[PDB]
Formats: sequence, C-alpha cells, structure tokens
Amino acid sequence: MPMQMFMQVYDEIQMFLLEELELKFDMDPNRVRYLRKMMDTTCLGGKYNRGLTVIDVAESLLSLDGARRKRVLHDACVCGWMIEFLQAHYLVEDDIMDNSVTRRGKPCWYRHPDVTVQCAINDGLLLKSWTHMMAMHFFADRPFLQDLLCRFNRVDYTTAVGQLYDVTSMFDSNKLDPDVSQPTTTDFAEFTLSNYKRIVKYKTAYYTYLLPLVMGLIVSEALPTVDMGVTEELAMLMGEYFQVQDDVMDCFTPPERLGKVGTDIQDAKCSWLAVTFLAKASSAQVAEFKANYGSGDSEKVATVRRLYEEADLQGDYVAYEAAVAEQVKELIEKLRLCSPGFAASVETLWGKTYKRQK
Amino acid sequence: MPMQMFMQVYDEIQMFLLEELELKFDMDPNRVRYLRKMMDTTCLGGKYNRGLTVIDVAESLLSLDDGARRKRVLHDACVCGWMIEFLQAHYLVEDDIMDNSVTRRGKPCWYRHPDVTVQCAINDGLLLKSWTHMMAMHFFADRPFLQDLLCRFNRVDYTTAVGQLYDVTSMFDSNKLDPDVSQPTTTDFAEFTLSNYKRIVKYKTAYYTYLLPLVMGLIVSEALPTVDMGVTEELAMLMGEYFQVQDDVMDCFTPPERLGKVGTDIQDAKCSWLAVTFLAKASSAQVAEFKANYGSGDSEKVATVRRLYEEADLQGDYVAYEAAVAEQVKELIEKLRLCSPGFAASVETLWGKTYKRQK
Ligand SMILES: CCCCCCCCOc1ccc[n+](CC(P(=O)(O)O)P(=O)(O)O)c1
Ligand SMILES: CCCCCCCCOc1ccc[n+](CC(P(=O)(O)O)P(=O)(O)O)c1
Ligand SMILES: [Mg+2]
Ligand SMILES: [Mg+2]
Ligand SMILES: [Mg+2]
Ligand SMILES: [Mg+2]
Ligand SMILES: [Mg+2]
Ligand SMILES: [Mg+2]
Repeated sequence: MPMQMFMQVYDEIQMFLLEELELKFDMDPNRVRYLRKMMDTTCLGGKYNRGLTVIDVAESLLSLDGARRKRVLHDACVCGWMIEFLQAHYLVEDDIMDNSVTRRGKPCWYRHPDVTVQCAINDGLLLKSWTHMMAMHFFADRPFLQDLLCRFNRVDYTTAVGQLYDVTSMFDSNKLDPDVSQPTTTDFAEFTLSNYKRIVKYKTAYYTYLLPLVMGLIVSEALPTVDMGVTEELAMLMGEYFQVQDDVMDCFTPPERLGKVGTDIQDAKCSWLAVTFLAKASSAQVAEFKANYGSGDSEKVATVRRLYEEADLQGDYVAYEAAVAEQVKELIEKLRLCSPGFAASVETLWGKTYKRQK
Repeated sequence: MPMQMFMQVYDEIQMFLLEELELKFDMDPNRVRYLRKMMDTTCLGGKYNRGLTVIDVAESLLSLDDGARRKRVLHDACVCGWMIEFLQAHYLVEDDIMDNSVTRRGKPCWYRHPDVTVQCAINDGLLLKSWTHMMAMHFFADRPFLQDLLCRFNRVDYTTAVGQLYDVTSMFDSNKLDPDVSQPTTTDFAEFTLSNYKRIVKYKTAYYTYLLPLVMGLIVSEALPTVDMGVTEELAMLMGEYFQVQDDVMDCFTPPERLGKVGTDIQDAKCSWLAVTFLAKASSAQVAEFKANYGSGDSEKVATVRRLYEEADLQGDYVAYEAAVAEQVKELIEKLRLCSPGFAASVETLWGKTYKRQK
C-alpha cells in the first residue's frame, strides 16, 4: 500500500513541476518532454528506501480525525520524494565525478546518447531545485515549513562537504593547492580508518539515515519527543555500515545484481577495503597494491581484488558487521524506552540495511 | 565607501563559513585553506555590479531613530550583496565547465587551475551556492524578511538554471531532443531566432543580474511593495537582455586582454545575438557560408564567422538596438520616478553601469 500512495504523489509532484515550467517559465513541450524523461530516469528505478522510511516513520508516530492521517501521510510522501529527488541529484553528479558507466542496469544519465555532459550537470541541479520547489508548493501553509527547509539544507550541505572529502581523498592534503598540479598519492598515508569514517559520515550517513528519520518526525509533529542524541548515534552507525556495504559490493558483487559497474579501484577511492587492507598488510602487500591501485587496466584491478581476498578482508567485514549490529541493537533499546513507535521504525530501517544483497 | 564596508563583510562571511567547517564539520586545516583560496578566486576580482546594487538600492531607500536602522540595513544589504556575488561565483564555475572556457578575469577558469580536478571544480561550484543559503540563515536568522528573501532568491536561481537549459540546448533541433538518441549540432539553424534568443537571455541573465539585486535591496530596506513591480520587472528584463547582447557582442569583438576571458560562442555554436541577427538579415549565400563555418574550433572557420558579421553590418544593428533600448529604459525610469523617486535613482545608477559599458 505505501508504494501505491507514494507513486500517486510522484505524479502529483511531476504534474505541478512540469506544468509550472510550461505556464510560468515559457517552456516548449519538446523540453517539457525531455525534463519528464530525465525526472523518470533519474528518480525512479531504485527501492526508494530513503523515501519509504519517511512514510514508515510517519505511520509509526500517528498517536504519540482520519483527515489528519491523510494529511500527515501525504506530507510524508512529499518529504520522501524530496529525499529521492535529492539522491537523484547526488547520483547524476556523482556518476560524472566518478566516471561511472551504468546505474541500475541503465547507462548513467550523463552517458545517455542525447544527454551532453554539460546538460547532465544542469539536469542534475534541476533535480535539487525541484526538491525546494515541491516543498514550497505542498507545504506553503504548514508551520513546520521553515524548520524542514533549514534541516534539509544543512544535510545537503553536509553531504556536499563529504563529497569533497571523497573526491580529494587520494591526493596528499598537505600538497592541496589550486595553483600546482599533484598526482594521486603514492604513500597513501591518509588512507586511514579515521579518514574513511569522516568521508562516509558526511557523504552518506546524514542524508541516507538521519534525514529520513528527521523528516518522518517533522510531518508527525513529533520531533522533540525523541532522544535526538541517540537518534543521531544510530543514524551515524547505520550510515557508516551502509557505506562499508556499498564499498564492499563495489569490488565483490556481480554488476548484474548490483546494476552498476564498480569504479572505486580505478578511481583510487579511500574505500573501506583499501583502508582496512593497508592497516594490516605486509610491506610486500602494500608495495604490490601501490603498484596496481588507481588504474583502469583490468589485470591491475584484478590484482587489487586478489590482494583483498588474500588478506582476509571478508573476515574483517563479518566481524565489523557483528560489532555494528551489537551497537545498533543497544541504541534501539535505549530509544524504545521513551519512543517505542519511533524505535520500531528505526528497527525496520535497520532491517532494510543489515545483510542487504541489493 | 560602499566597497570598504562590502569587503569588511566579505571577511565576516568568510570567517563564519570557514570556522563553521572546522568546528562543526570536522574539516582539516589543509581543506580549510583550499576552500578559502577557492572562495577568493571565484568570488573576488570582478566589478561586484550585482552586489553593489543591493547596497545602493538600500542606501537610496534610506530616506523614507539614532542611526541604528541605517547600520543594520546597510549590513544586511552587504550580506545580500555577497549572496548574489557568491551565486554568480557558483554560476561562473559551472558555466565555464559547460562552455569549455579557458580563462576568466584574465586567470584560468577554476576548473582549469593546475591542482583543481574537474570533479572537484563541480563540487566547489556547488559549495559556493550552498554558502549563499548558509550565510542568509546565520546573518538573517532573526529577520522577519528571511522566508520571503529565501523564497525569491530560490525562485530566481531556478529561473537561471532553466535559462541555462535553454542556452545549452539551443544548438540542438528541439524536435529531436531525446535522451536515448544522439543528435548533432543543428544544420538548418531554424531555432536560431530572436524570439528564442530573447527567452534564453531573459531566464539565464536578466532575472539574477538585474531583477534580483533590485529586489534584495528593497527587501533589506523593507520597501518591496513601495514600488511598481510591473515597471520594475519590465526594466530588469530590458536591461538584462541588453547586458547579454553586450556580453555576446564582446565575446566576438573585444580583445580577451580587456575582456579577461576568451570567447567561446562561435566554437560552442551558441545562439548568440550576433548569430540570430545575422541569420535573420543574411542572403542565402552568406547563410550557407555561416553554416559551413559555425560551431567549429578551427581558427580559420571562426575568423570567417567574424568576417561575415562585419560584412552584414551587425555593428550598425547593435547601435540602433542600443538606442532603442536606452529610450525605453528612460521612459520606464520616469514611470518609476513618480511614486518611487529614491528607487528610480538607484535604477538610473544601475543603468549607468550598464549602458555602453566597455567591460
Ligand atoms: C554539483 C553536485 C555537488 C555534489 C553533491 C554531493 C554528492 C554526494 O554523492 C554521493 C554521496 C554518497 C554516495 N554516492 C554514490 C555512491 P555509488 O552509488 O556507489 O556511486 P559512491 O559514494 O560510492 O560514489 C554519491
Ligand atoms: C550546477 C549549476 C550550473 C547551472 C546554473 C546556471 C548557470 C547560469 O550561468 C550563466 C548565466 C548567464 C551568463 N553566464 C556567463 C556568460 P560568460 O561570462 O560570457 O561566460 P555566458 O552566458 O555567455 O556563458 C553564465
Ligand atoms: Mg559514485
Ligand atoms: Mg562517488
Ligand atoms: Mg560506491
Ligand atoms: Mg554559458
Ligand atoms: Mg560562459
Ligand atoms: Mg558570454
């Protein structure tokens, strides 16, 4: 059922935005059609975990007239599309930054035959413009509007800061200087767990975990009823683990199941696998990694992969996952004490995360 | 005087932004330094025409206490001025990438800096926009005008992004515009019309360059409704169109040494004022020569397009266009003057920075 109201609201949103462009922005039906295709290609096709979480948190909190339920759940649906549109935006631009080929078993937006890279960049930011435009339209008379926008913008900013951490992680930050060219790091001295945890906290955790929970609480008018200290701890922990999962799958999960080809090795990313391998590797193994990392050459890539399985990384992953589950279980119970319906929805979100195959 | 106060506020904004990153966002000193340099390079060094207009509008409406209002209003105007300046910074970073440009204000484009990767350039460009919101939320947190300011600022930003879509798809036959299918640059240029030019330009330039600074100056001085907005918008659209026509003409005919940027319109096959004006008046023979030479990087092909423009007396058309604009502007400024004398004067001042600019 939630998927049904969600997809009805997508149409509501799509119609408001495309008709506004027709009527107030002088747009021709040729471009309206292009934008319609763009929206559908970029915003649909996923599992909508972020947006569906907003709905579930809302449905979990309606208690702590059936008109209110209808209004609150519609508000949640709009909020859910705001995060789905935001991630739509993030992924269009990220695929460009990461030189990716496919996404959900289709070409990346910028990789479509009639999308130029310069138009893809612009399309990507229109997606983010729509997130604000939809909020202002659907929530114009809602008192939570200001708080919602403020929190949403902070999270977006947080994510762009994390993207900076990601995209500059393979350059020696002491040598960071607009005026001087610098090659990829050769010593990898910054590929540390502490540095990994920072990239992933900022670029993933806030928008993937905190934001949906927070938006769910806002449309419920229930925010100040939860322990926000514990909520953020939980969001940071699940968010980190989610990105470790993403990083592991990038290397080890068949692209046909993932829907996308991995680029982290080629792009010389500070992944979970890279940091954890380098922390434990022999000098000999580090030498071979350095000789093979961050190149498109397919044997070099397979070398890195071999090194990873040689150093029992999957063993380290299982142990990390159990340590995470342990901490997540504890925090949910701390949450259960004063917010049992909210704690229930966090458990459901955790259930969508723990040991996902995707 | 305005530049003095304006630059003090720049320091104030920079400090807030970069300290917040260090204190709240776990940012290391190396990246705080990169971001400071990125901010200075992208935001400083221009004419600050947009930002200085906000201050001027506000210092003009400071007619309609102990001196406290004035200090507050002028500071707010300075912050809004930097909001547009940062927004313009954001547009130029991303536009130079999109336009395959090489220099900007006589230095390399941001994405052309030796130690800036294109992927970082894209993100750096976006941080600049994020900063416009963050500076507004901090400095204006207790102002009643906050929501209105943010609503209008955002509407203008979105307008500008729509204009950029118009600009970037102008060389493609829109009937064949299709994500799934590759298409070359147009060969008939049937959409290179003045009607299509006027829309590209209204959206990508006039709203953020002309309307927005005027509106923000009115907001911080709390004078927004005191003004005929139909006339004001008319003015901004006319002035903004002219400015872009000027930008387009300079792209072709002003030495990069005075421009501070190397022109890319011919090479990028842009629906420029020159191209649409030429195509409307040109003989069949001239048109066929243009078609053979437009949208190519080859230095011989671009020189042909310059020659065809000279041959067709486009400098003659421009002078008459400019004269026609100047007349309508003066008429509209007088309509404003009746009930809005202070604001009309600031609009006259903005016109003065625009008309026959040597930029
Ligand atoms: C102009 C746009 C500015 C950039 C905005 C921030 C982009 C944040 O993009 C993100 C954040 C988290 C995950 N992802 C996608 C992930 P993937 O789906 O594996 O490509 P990854 O980190 O591994 O690349 C993209
Ligand atoms: C990721 C955000 C990118 C899209 C945001 C909209 C960009 C609009 O940029 C604009 C709008 C108007 C003039 N300019 C610069 C002009 P120039 O300074 O001559 O390069 P032109 O139109 O000829 O390129 C840039
Ligand atoms: Mg990616
Ligand atoms: Mg990435
Ligand atoms: Mg990945
Ligand atoms: Mg451009
Ligand atoms: Mg340009
Ligand atoms: Mg130009």
